[PDB]
Amino acid sequence: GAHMWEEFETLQLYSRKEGQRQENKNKNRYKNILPFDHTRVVLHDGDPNEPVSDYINANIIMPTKKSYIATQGCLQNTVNDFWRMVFQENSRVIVMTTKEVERGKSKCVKYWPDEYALKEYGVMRVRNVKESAAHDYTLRELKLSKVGTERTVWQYHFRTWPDHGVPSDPGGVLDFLEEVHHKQESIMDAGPVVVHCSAGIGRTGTFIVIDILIDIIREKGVDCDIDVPKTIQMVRSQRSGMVQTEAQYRFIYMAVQHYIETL
Repeated sequence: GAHMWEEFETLQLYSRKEGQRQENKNKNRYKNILPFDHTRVVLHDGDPNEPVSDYINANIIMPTKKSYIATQGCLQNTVNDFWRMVFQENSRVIVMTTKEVERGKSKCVKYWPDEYALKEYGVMRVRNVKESAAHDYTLRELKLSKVGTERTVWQYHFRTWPDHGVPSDPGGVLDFLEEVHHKQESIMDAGPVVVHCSAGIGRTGTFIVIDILIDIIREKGVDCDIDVPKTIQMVRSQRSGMVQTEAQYRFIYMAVQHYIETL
């Protein structure tokens, strides 16, 4: 049941106070794309010299088992906070859906070391022990520990998303999601899968909604009830505006239809 019955325009509020505070202004990539308070990731154990050390522009997405953190690409001044998030939440898989720079605009500040290098990002130590190139993505095997605890964090960095619109077919996204799914399931009690793009809502929302629907089909089979608008509204209750364009909406149905056809 991956048929489109409703048009995107039918898809059409909760507090965002923390994101709005003056102390947090420079932690947002876009002035008006902010995390809801009720699902934001709250960062603990911050530097006690910092009056505000609990904020990152990120939300937990729980499909309503696997959960996600939807976030923006790092800014130079949020790279440390991003690694505090990944550590604290026990995340073991990161899905990066952008290049660092697209059409000459930054979309994410490099927050991982080169292959066979290590860097410390604030209190977090990150070692890149191996990269693997695939046609549609690079996988980086990262080892994360707290400088004062090591665990492997696998970063799947999608390569092939066009700088304009969406991929004209979903094969690359589905191969990538399938590897993500198996890696997450390979790691006992891994935490939420981190997904990001520039703002953390368009590409990030498209990937998370496709993964959620594909996971339903895993549990329930190809004839299960699917409701894409309801699933989008459900994720939108947890971070504002997820799935931004009509092309991304049509791409979601195309991807789930192709997934069904592999079964």
